[PDB]
Amino acid sequence: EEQIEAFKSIIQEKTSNFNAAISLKFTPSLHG
Amino acid sequence: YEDKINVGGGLSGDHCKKFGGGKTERARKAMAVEDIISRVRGGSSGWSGG
Repeated sequence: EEQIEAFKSIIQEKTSNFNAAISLKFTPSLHG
Repeated sequence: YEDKINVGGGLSGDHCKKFGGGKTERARKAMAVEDIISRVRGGSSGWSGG
């Protein structure tokens, strides 16, 4: 009698985020 | 920050990682040996063998 078993399990996950917010308001009739 | 002139700034950072591993090994063995021997010097033509 001979018996052999082999199991394999691999899981991968990656997440990346990036934001960018910039505002400009110049008022020394002139407005921005 | 804003004073006499305006200055704008923005930054964001986010990182996520997930690793995984799974292993399973199973084995089974069995061995059995049975032998039977019978020698009879009875003295009958048929009954000794029987």
